[PDB]
Amino acid sequence: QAEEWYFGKITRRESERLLLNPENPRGTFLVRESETTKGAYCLSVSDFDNAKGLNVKHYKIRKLDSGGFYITSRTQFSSLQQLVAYYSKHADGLCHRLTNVCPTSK
Repeated sequence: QAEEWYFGKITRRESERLLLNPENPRGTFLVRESETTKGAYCLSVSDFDNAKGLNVKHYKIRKLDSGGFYITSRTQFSSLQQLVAYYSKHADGLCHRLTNVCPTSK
């Protein structure tokens, strides 16, 4: 099951098709499991600039072997939920805090 943020091992192209919906607001995020980089996730957020348009910013979720998950060497969480939940309020490294999760239709 794609639990809100955790869509699973969806490839970049599949994710882009979902994120690049003009009806998506800035802050649309989701975490994919990278098969092209095993042991790593990707919190991909859809940004919006009135000069670039809707642009998907692929942040990388690195794994600590004695810690958990972290997108940047600042905030580190022992679970994916713990990560997104915090980054929803404090972007910390992202340009925009996690606002809404990418909507699917299947």
